[PDB]
Amino acid sequence: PNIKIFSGSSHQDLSQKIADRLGLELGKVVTKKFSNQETCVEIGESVRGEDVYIVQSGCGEINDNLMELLIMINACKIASASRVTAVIPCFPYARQDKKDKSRAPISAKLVANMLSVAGADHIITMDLHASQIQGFFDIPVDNLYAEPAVLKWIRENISEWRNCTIVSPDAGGAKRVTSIADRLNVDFALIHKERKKANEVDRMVLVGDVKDRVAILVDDMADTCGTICHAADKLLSAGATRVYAILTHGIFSGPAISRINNACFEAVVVTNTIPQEDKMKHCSKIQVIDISMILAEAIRRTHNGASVSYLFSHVP
Amino acid sequence: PNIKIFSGSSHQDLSQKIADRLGLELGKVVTKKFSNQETCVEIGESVRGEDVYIVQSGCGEINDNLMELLIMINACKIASASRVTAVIPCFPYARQDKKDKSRAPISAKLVANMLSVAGADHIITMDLHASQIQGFFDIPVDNLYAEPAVLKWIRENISEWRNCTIVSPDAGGAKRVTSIADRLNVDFALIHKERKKANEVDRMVLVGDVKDRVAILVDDMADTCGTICHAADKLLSAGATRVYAILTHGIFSGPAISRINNACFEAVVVTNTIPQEDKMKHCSKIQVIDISMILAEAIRRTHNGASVSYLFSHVP
Amino acid sequence: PNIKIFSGSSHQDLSQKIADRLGLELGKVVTKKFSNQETCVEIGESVRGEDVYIVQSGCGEINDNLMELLIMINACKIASASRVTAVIPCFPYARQDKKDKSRAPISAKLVANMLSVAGADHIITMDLHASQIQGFFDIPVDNLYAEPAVLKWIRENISEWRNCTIVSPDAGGAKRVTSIADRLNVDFALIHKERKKANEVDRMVLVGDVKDRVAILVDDMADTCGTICHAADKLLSAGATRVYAILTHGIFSGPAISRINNACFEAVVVTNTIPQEDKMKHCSKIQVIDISMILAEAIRRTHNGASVSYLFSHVP
Amino acid sequence: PNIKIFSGSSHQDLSQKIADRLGLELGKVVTKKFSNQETCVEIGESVRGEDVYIVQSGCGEINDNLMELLIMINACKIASASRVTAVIPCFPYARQDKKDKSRAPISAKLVANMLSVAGADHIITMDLHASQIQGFFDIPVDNLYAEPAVLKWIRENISEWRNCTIVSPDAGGAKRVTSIADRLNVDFALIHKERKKANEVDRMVLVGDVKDRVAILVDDMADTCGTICHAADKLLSAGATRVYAILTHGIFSGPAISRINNACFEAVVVTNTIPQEDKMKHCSKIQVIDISMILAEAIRRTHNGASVSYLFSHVP
Amino acid sequence: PNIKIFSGSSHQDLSQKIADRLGLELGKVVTKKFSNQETCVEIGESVRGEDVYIVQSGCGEINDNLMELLIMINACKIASASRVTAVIPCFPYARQDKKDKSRAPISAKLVANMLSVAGADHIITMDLHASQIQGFFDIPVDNLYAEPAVLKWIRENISEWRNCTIVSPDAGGAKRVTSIADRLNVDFALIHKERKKANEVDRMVLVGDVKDRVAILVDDMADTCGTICHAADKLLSAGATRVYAILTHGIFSGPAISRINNACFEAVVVTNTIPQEDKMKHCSKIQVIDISMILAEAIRRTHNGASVSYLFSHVP
Amino acid sequence: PNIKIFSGSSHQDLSQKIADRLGLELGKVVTKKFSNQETCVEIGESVRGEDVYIVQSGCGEINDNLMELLIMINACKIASASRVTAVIPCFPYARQDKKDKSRAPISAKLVANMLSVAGADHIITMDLHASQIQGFFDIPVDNLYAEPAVLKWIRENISEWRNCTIVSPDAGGAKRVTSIADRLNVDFALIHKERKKANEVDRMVLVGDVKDRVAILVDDMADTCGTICHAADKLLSAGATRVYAILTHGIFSGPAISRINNACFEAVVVTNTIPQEDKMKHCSKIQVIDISMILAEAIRRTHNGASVSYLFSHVP
Ligand SMILES: Nc1ncnc2c1ncn2[C@@H]1O[C@H](COP(=O)(O)OP(=O)(O)O)[C@@H](O)[C@H]1O
Ligand SMILES: Nc1ncnc2c1ncn2[C@@H]1O[C@H](COP(=O)(O)OP(=O)(O)O)[C@@H](O)[C@H]1O
Ligand SMILES: Nc1ncnc2c1ncn2[C@@H]1O[C@H](COP(=O)(O)OP(=O)(O)O)[C@@H](O)[C@H]1O
Ligand SMILES: Nc1ncnc2c1ncn2[C@@H]1O[C@H](COP(=O)(O)OP(=O)(O)O)[C@@H](O)[C@H]1O
Ligand SMILES: Nc1ncnc2c1ncn2[C@@H]1O[C@H](COP(=O)(O)OP(=O)(O)O)[C@@H](O)[C@H]1O
Ligand SMILES: [Mg+2]
Ligand SMILES: [Mg+2]
Ligand SMILES: [Mg+2]
Ligand SMILES: [Mg+2]
Ligand SMILES: [Mg+2]
Ligand SMILES: [Mg+2]
Ligand SMILES: [Mg+2]
Ligand SMILES: [Mg+2]
Ligand SMILES: [Mg+2]
Ligand SMILES: [Mg+2]
Ligand SMILES: [Mg+2]
Ligand SMILES: [Mg+2]
Repeated sequence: PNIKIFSGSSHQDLSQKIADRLGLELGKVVTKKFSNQETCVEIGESVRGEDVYIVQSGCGEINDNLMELLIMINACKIASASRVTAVIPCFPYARQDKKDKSRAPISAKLVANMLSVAGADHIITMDLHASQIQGFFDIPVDNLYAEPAVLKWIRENISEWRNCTIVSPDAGGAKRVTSIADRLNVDFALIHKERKKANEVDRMVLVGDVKDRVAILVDDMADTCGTICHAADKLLSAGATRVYAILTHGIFSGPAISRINNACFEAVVVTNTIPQEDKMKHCSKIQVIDISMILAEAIRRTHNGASVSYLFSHVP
Repeated sequence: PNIKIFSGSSHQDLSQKIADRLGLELGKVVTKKFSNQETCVEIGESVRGEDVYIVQSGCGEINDNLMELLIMINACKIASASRVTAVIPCFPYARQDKKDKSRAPISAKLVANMLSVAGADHIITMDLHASQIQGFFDIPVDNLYAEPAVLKWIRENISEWRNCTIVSPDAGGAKRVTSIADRLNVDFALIHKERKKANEVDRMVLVGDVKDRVAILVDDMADTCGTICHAADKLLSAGATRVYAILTHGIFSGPAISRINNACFEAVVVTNTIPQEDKMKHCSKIQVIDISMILAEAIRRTHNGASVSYLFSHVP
Repeated sequence: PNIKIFSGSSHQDLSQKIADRLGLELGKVVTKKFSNQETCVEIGESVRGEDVYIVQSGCGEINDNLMELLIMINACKIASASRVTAVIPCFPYARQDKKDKSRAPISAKLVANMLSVAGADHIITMDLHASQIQGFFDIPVDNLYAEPAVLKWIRENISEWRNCTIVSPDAGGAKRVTSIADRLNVDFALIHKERKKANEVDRMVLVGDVKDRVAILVDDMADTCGTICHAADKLLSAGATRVYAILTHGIFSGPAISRINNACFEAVVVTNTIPQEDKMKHCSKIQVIDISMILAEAIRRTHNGASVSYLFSHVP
Repeated sequence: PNIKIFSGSSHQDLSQKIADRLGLELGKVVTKKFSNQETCVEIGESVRGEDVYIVQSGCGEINDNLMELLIMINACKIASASRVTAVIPCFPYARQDKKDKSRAPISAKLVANMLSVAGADHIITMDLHASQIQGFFDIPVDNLYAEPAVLKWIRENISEWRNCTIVSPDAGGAKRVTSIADRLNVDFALIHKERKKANEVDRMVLVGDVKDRVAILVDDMADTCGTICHAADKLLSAGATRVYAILTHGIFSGPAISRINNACFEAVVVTNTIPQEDKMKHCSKIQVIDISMILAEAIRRTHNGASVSYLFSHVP
Repeated sequence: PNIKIFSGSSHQDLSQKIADRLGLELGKVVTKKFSNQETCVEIGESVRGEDVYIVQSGCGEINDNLMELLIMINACKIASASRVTAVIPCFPYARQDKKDKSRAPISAKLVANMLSVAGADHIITMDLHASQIQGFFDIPVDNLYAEPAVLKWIRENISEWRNCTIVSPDAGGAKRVTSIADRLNVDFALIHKERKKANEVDRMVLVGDVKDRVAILVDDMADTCGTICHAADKLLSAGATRVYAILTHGIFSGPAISRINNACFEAVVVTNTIPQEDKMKHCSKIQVIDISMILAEAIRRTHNGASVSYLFSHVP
Repeated sequence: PNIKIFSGSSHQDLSQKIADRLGLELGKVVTKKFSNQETCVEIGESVRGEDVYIVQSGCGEINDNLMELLIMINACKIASASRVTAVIPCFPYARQDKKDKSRAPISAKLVANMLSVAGADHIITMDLHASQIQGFFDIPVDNLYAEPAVLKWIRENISEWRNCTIVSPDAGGAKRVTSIADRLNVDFALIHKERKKANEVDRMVLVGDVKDRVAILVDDMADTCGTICHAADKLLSAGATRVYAILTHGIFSGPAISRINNACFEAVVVTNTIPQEDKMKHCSKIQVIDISMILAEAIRRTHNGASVSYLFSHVP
């Protein structure tokens, strides 16, 4: 079997980068819409007995892209592909990973079941919102970390990183922030927005010392940037000299760009798990860490039957 | 268990009509989008041990609506509903019902598998593009006919219906047209657009006599109205006095409204399996047959454990 | 893995032809009946890690043959075959492909489920009664066409084929007839037997002109030959000079042979998806198109991981 | 839900007896064959939300009957039956319950999988050839014993039963014979036909004393009656005064009737799990124990949610 | 259907409390070991059509208890129970909820799959180590919180609770601690043990102010009490006046009792999701919050088809 | 793919013997217990695309070992092993192979389902208590016989084996004893312990002649040795000169060692499907037949795609 890399409509630049790093051309696929807005998928080459990797991030037109991915997976399976792997850099519906409300769906589990029934044999993803999403499948799920790439960026772009403090913008980010602070041998802090019992002012509590130090906000994603912007205001109010925000998934939906442009961030750093070209044109603060080498190495090692553990300590 | 009727975002007027005919209020659901365009479903009441019917047509934002339906089905199942029925008046991806091309997906089968894995126990639909789609599920699938409603409209709105000829706009509609012509005891004709071997003019062949008679075009759907418009030009060129078009699914995507407005149709008749309010505002030729009573009777009989065979001979 | 071709009891001559065209000997199998008429299957060689193809048509003792096929598939799967493919030239129960009656089974779907649970990984079949039967499986299903072979026979055996008209014996055959007429660039006609509302005479309506022309009846199968015989009487009554019947599946059950012998057919042409040796001995009108090369090429390309699209335009 | 009893073509007299004992009429079903010998099943009434019991023994046209049963189960499931139970008095392919030969199928497991995929929720059967066949399903399987009925017949029809010896015709029947001998407080013996190493005379070894005593052969089934006839010759050669044969499944296929008529049996006693009317007309030695009351009580208790343990100690 | 409560060997006192609160006697079960240490389960009453709840905590002989639970679930399913619910107060293998190491199993997912294949229809559990474990099943999973009971204990047993600080013993507990601190309107702190890069001294970093205040350690479980004991030493070194530890799962395996007896805890508070009678006899610091009313109310509401949302705000 | 042999904690000496006979080192696995007695499995090497064989007998801590095996299978599957085979020399819960009691579980079927859901693709086992357990899986199950090894031991260690009688200790062993007696061309006898109707003395009935002959007791297993010890007393009381006991599974749980030491056995012969080192230290009568060559040959032939039928006639 040979590696066949197919791109959905979501992140074709990332698919191209992965294919170039693998020394391959992208597989021939036409991914369009019928007139009635139904997804049209036209695989333009044989995948018989091939090791098919379909790159599709959960971003942009989320349901459009997920349906595109499912249809492409099913087409490859029925076309007798040896193995179909869904390379999903940003897993859609990952934040709907539990039922903590009455009648609430576990949409991440539904997406996992849909991918399984479409015929996916393997999932490659980066920085799942909850790592337990790996357990939502009965197939192997590669949950790659952007943490080695983040540490590289911090050590190369922040002069006073050895005296910085890594700040969690919410309680759920504490593990990620503590891991990064341990790897950098720096202090960490946590910011919590307390629960909205009524319609008074949202107030943020900070635990840890950030006074007269550079604060680096690290989180898994910035959707509306309410979390990071509120954390940035709190950090400046607490005496932080400079505030950075580093995310792996830059969703930047809704008012995020205006929020960042009016915030105090020295830089907002995201990976290219989601296309950022449009976002960077309206926000100069955004910088992008390319993770295409990580995904390409993961795909290559999966095809060659080699461990991907190397990707959790080094940036290829 | 009690009937709980929940509406998706696709066709809420039809859901309201069904609920009124059942003497029920629609179940409390908030069906919106998160900022990143992920589907948000918030069922606002208990469905524990309830007989849940979710009405969602395949129309409008097709993938949005299908994801909404799947998430609502899964939420109801995890919320311990006694039974979850997907009422899908127009089945999405129904035209992708076979693999007659290399690497082509069977998207209808994928949609069926997705509905099954979401937890649907029963499907109620009207005039499947292919009746074999019933076989795409392992659960009961009700394929209701709009044919009794069509015959009623013909007998009440076309004065010379006894001398009319029912015309198939393509080869695939022949069974539907022959059934309607048999029930009306009238002649039938078939129109075929021959295959596009090169870039010459599309030419249509008509088999059957339509000269100096009213021609009624009957088809399962009109998406772009290319089929019915080309058939209408052919029918007028063949000497038909007046031309009607009767569909059960009025999709009317893309250039359909301009095509119909510039066509020669006496009337374009569709059911309300798809919302038509917007379409009727720009095309006076469109008339709507309400099928909400058929769907409501089907839901009521399904809940009561009664046969729906009555719906195939009478309009309630 | 190597190709292993195993024959059921249904069509062993076709299995032999396929094996010869593949340059192989048929796999050693004893397919008999126990005393109590239970199917006895004794695979006489190892199939470990082999690519097993089991040839069994739906014909003759239908349930006997289907049980034989299921038992052989399961034996091969438990015997650790790398892949088990059911080569079913005529799919049994294919006409029971929908539920258009109360309490009616979808027997084609049940057969598909039985084949899936027996362990079939791939289905190769010719001219499914409904192409949507491909969607009854979750495994790849090859629906080969006899159409290229039919066109070859028409062009080589009917002198006036360029002025002929291809006739559908019922409404359901319209797509097949229009496709053949398009490929031959000839006229087409359709014959419909209207529905039996009471016990009066069956009357047939013909749409299209067949007067003073050769009429070629093309259908997917002739079971009792009531359809083709009634169509032939109608065609002669309408002024057809000569009438041919071309089918892909010659079932010829019940009174079919006497019907054909007393009909006006110039020739009844069938493929050898079903054994015809016995039928030809009692009806001189029957001629057979060998499709063993099509099936052998399909098996060879499936084993080699090559597209079978070539089989839809050429006869190997 | 109400009990609906449907009969297949195999044993309709037993179905009638069960229905009468349940105070019910048999459900309306037409079970015939299409012209091409495909099974035709036409359920003539609604089974929506009903507790459906389908009676079909593995006998006669075995594959015909099993396909009939599977099609009826699937039709009832798709017709929205509350529960479908297969009442299979003699389980087909039960003797193919293991793989003790190369490439041998486990046909009993395949039949179980086929019943499961057809949609059976419950199996009721009598005296499985191997009780482990219960483990071939993931649904409850009732393995009823004819042993209480056998003991009743022995105590009422054999005057010297207290001095009799119960004889196993092969090694596999030892458990059944020891159980019966324990319940009767009588001696037991075992007869073994040693393995056929070459083409010499089949010789039988008897362990136990049968001299000058009545010998009762007890086995689960008599297919060709080779086992019981050879055992009977051995028992007479060993000095048995009279020889009885008691089976629960009288298959009597092939040469069994001539074998019994030429044997020395005082009586051959079978249950009516298989129809015996034809067999009794050609062999006066055959007597029938009616087990319809056992099956009817099992069905009634299954419907009422009551234990069937009472059936293992008493004959209702 | 009626509620049937069955106890495994793990926590029979809790099962008794649940049954008493439900006004029921525990179902008759013998749960012992065969001589070869295989689990022996003997359900002593009919569960036909019953709503069966099996109470079995993951504690004590973990694999013994889990096998007991699986065997009891399967026995109830095969015994035709209407519904089988596994009441697992402490979910076993819950800490193995992801693959963050090469070749690491997701044992929680395996346990979920085993429960699903045993036939569980519903899971009721308290304070899952990861709430995403709900997504490891395709059945409803009730993840009850001990948080209302913890808050009650704090408000009734700690006089200076309004000036206390709730302390997370690790980064993963941050969400739980922030939720509790929000509900109490008190400060929170977090303690992190940094990663063991080499064999130097384990050092703990504290973020937040605990000086001259009562510190309440809140975590989901205390297995070896290394986390809470190290956190307690850090808290005293940081100037905390008194230190409490509140857990929901008191596992107290290995050296935990000696660790607590030599620690500085004012009280170690656990729920009775795990039996604590033996632990309290050797450690006077341990106090137990009874959660049997929460579990009993959850079971009762599940049986009655009522929401369990009330249990997340009130202690019944 | 390469053979990877992994050992569980149950029988590591047998795993070592298998690996040596295969010319391999055992795969690196740490199989320990967490503090709370949960099974900890740490596979120490890549199994990507490997043919993994996990050796784990059902013995010792039965539930511990079975959970270990399931966790290791699941870890290998998620670690992308090409194929995972469970080598289970003594199948746990094999004696719970049917439901012959009210509410009784079929624990063997549950174990099979658990192995299937863990991801096992193949099972290799020796002398299943019931061969129908092969039918409890949908994957190939190799049921190897120790019979060739037993016959070798008898012919090499019992001087008067040609005049011996092979004795079944119960009715269920009759097939095994008759097969062995046929292969040795010797007499056989059967011993039955009649059913315990009340609390009187257990009495044993012997059928067959053992007077003044060596008696060889052959059974599938000796758990408590009650069966073989009672049979030995009966055989001596019946005039047997010497009594041997040959088993394939020596469980020797509970009072078995004291029973054997106080019995009259010339030798108790078992295979090493279960570790016997501890048992032999307290009972000099126990001798061990090494079957590691049989298991190693089975694994090697499974990997090489060769028949294992040779193992049923010869000891490698
Ligand atoms: N150091 C690590 N940190 C986090 N996750 C890891 C780590 N090592 C492995 N994983 C997880 O395990 C998966 C597979 O691990 P890998 O080392 O590539 O080999 P294997 O597939 O045999 O376990 C990765 O995709 C990742 O999800
Ligand atoms: N006359 C008919 N024409 C077409 N389809 C039919 C007809 N009668 C029944 N069906 C199909 O069968 C389904 C169920 O049939 P119904 O008569 O309601 O009872 P049952 O569910 O017991 O079969 C319908 O939803 C429809 O798909
Ligand atoms: N005494 C028995 N001997 C043999 N099989 C039995 C016996 N009792 C029960 N069974 C088996 O168990 C099945 C169901 O048992 P039953 O006592 O009716 O209640 P439950 O279904 O709750 O176990 C029966 O159909 C039969 O297969
Ligand atoms: N306030 C809440 N906090 C956390 N989990 C909750 C909450 N409300 C509901 N849940 C979760 O949802 C499950 C079921 O919710 P419930 O309100 O009882 O009704 P429903 O089952 O219809 O959703 C609970 O068992 C729990 O896991
Ligand atoms: N002589 C035999 N006696 C008993 N069981 C056998 C015998 N031959 C084969 N089997 C069974 O069949 C299985 C596989 O058989 P084998 O001859 O190795 O080839 P195949 O897997 O192709 O059937 C064995 O593992 C065993 O369970
Ligand atoms: Mg979250
Ligand atoms: Mg967050
Ligand atoms: Mg179509
Ligand atoms: Mg069309
Ligand atoms: Mg048809
Ligand atoms: Mg036809
Ligand atoms: Mg047998
Ligand atoms: Mg026998
Ligand atoms: Mg954790
Ligand atoms: Mg922790
Ligand atoms: Mg047994
Ligand atoms: Mg025994």
